[PDB]
Amino acid sequence: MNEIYQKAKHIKLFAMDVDGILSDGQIIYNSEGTETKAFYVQDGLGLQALKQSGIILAIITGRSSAMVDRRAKELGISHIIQGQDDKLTALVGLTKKLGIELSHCAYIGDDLPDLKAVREAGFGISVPNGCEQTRAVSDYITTKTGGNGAVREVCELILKAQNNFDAFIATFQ
Amino acid sequence: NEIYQKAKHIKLFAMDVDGILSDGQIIYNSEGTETKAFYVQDGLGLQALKQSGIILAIITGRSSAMVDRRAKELGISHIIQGQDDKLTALVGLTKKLGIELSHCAYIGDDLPDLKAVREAGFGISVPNGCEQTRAVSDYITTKTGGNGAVREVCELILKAQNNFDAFIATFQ
Amino acid sequence: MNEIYQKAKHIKLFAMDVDGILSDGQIIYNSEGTETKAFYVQDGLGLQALKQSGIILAIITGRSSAMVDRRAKELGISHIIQGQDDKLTALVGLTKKLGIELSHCAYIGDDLPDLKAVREAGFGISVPNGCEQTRAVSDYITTKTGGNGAVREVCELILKAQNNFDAFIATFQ
Amino acid sequence: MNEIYQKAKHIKLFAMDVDGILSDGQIIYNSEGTETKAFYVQDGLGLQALKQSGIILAIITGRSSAMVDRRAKELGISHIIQGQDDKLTALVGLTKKLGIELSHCAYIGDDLPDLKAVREAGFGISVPNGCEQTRAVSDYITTKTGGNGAVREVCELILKAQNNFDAFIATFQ
Ligand SMILES: [Mg+2]
Ligand SMILES: [Mg+2]
Ligand SMILES: [Mg+2]
Ligand SMILES: [Mg+2]
Repeated sequence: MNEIYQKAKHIKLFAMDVDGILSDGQIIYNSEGTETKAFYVQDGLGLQALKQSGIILAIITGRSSAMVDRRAKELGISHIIQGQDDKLTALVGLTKKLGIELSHCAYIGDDLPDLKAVREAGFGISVPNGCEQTRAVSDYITTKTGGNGAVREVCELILKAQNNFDAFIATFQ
Repeated sequence: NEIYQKAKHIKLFAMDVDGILSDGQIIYNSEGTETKAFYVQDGLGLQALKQSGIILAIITGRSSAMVDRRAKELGISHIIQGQDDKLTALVGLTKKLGIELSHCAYIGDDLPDLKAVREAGFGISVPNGCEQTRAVSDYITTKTGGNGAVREVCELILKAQNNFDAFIATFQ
Repeated sequence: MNEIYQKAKHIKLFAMDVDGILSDGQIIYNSEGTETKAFYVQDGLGLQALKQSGIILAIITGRSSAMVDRRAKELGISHIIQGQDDKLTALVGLTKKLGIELSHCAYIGDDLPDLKAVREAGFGISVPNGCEQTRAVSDYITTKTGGNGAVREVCELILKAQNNFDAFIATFQ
Repeated sequence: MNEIYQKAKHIKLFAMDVDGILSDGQIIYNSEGTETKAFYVQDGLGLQALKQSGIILAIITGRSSAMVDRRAKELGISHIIQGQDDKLTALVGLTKKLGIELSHCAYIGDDLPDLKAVREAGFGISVPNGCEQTRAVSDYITTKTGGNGAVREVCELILKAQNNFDAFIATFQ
């Protein structure tokens, strides 16, 4: 632990990849030209509690979709960078816009495009379903899988390492 | 006998939706539609609980036509949507049905479900559920949510009430 | 173990439950009131093969749906019985219509309403995902699960029992 | 795990089955006549990397749908054959239309229609969800299942055999 917690303690921004992280990775099409994407419910409460404890939420995704716009809005995710292959540059751009540093950003991804941003963020996360190279470069690997609570699990970890986890639990107790 | 005694006197069984009746997936498409999946074997269990005289209810923080439909075809008379404070709703039910909290079962999977699982006469959770709800529950299912969790529990309550073998005999 | 083949060798009618057998048990709804159901692709080739060796196929379900009609018609399943509580009566009513005895009927099912039909058919089949009572009265239980190959495997098993499997494989070699 | 690298060394075309390879083999229908098919995100980045290494791509499937077109175009798959059960016929047709030896063709599939093309290609591949006959005929079985990164797995494998794996990764480091 130790190193993980200090990295997580100084986080002001959590920035997410969509496919493989917020969803399990299925790109779903149908015979009328419609697209579908699945998200996990427990991820929703975790993100909410990070917003309310003071952390700014962001999405950086290489694909563009309405489903992502619809989920981000309802979740209180504030910055939505769609159609962006270069994750680092978007993350650096938010850092200058919000007036923080890479060291104050947490980043979670699952594939090669995320690699630099996971490497250069203060706290870089990946998932079991994530590829070999991106996992080698991360400060933490989740126990749960993309679209099955990987985000929630890291939400609770940042909350713990900020001694904010009990405030959150107690509102339901 | 710990679990069987708590369940022996259930007069109403009430349920969370997402994570319980579904595997907790929330599905959206590019034309503004939402989708939810349920498990067939749950329906049979729930219907069997109905027939023995147990009242059924749903209490969920989200809101959808899918939940109305499933509940209608399953004889679920109390459908409470857009409601995150599960314990107030359940107590609201308890009183207006003329029953007690000790005669209530409630199954749930996340923190909004905590207090209701704690205060319900028979509190239930699931493997996929979080640790704080689970620590507070009288029983945990082997099968996951949207995978027989509810059916398992339905069978549990019937056995407790001397009603399982007779339900089985209807299909023999 | 080998009592299994004598049962399988005189099958002229293979009748299937739908949910838990042709599907994994997911009943799917949406906000426009639509319903959806998933089928396994490999089950097709196996029902195609049983139909070719001269076996007549049937579906008995306590549930409606045009999805059943669509899948059934693409596999050439002639007899489709939907909205049926009592499967055993449906099955028997179907044997009288044909020149068939219960002994020449195979039937596969996952839950209690399938119990009598699985028990009285000459070759009753169930699945790892079926309830306990239905499994304890079947003559065979599949390795693969509903909507994941249960049907294909039992299709292969009957073909082997009727000396039609080896000829069937060969056509793809 | 050594015979595989030489077989793959000379591949100038990777051709693919759809159902059971690019998807998990679910065939999805709803009550408005709409068919749905699911794909895997990490496969795309695998395919475009191959295509960028100078390898032509192809699909050969027994079914027909708008989804396969939408996905194939999206991933730069130029040769798309639909409504064809003779996979070995179609592939040969492609090999001679493009002027390439069959020893240079890699082909992946899950079931019996695929078995001849798998066996006769310079690099035939199957997956764990696939049948026994087609598995026993393949040069390589994937660890990852159809619709869950099987295509991505082989994609990287071909790159490693061709000495383009390192250059592919560098672009994200
Ligand atoms: Mg991703
Ligand atoms: Mg829930
Ligand atoms: Mg069934
Ligand atoms: Mg196939």
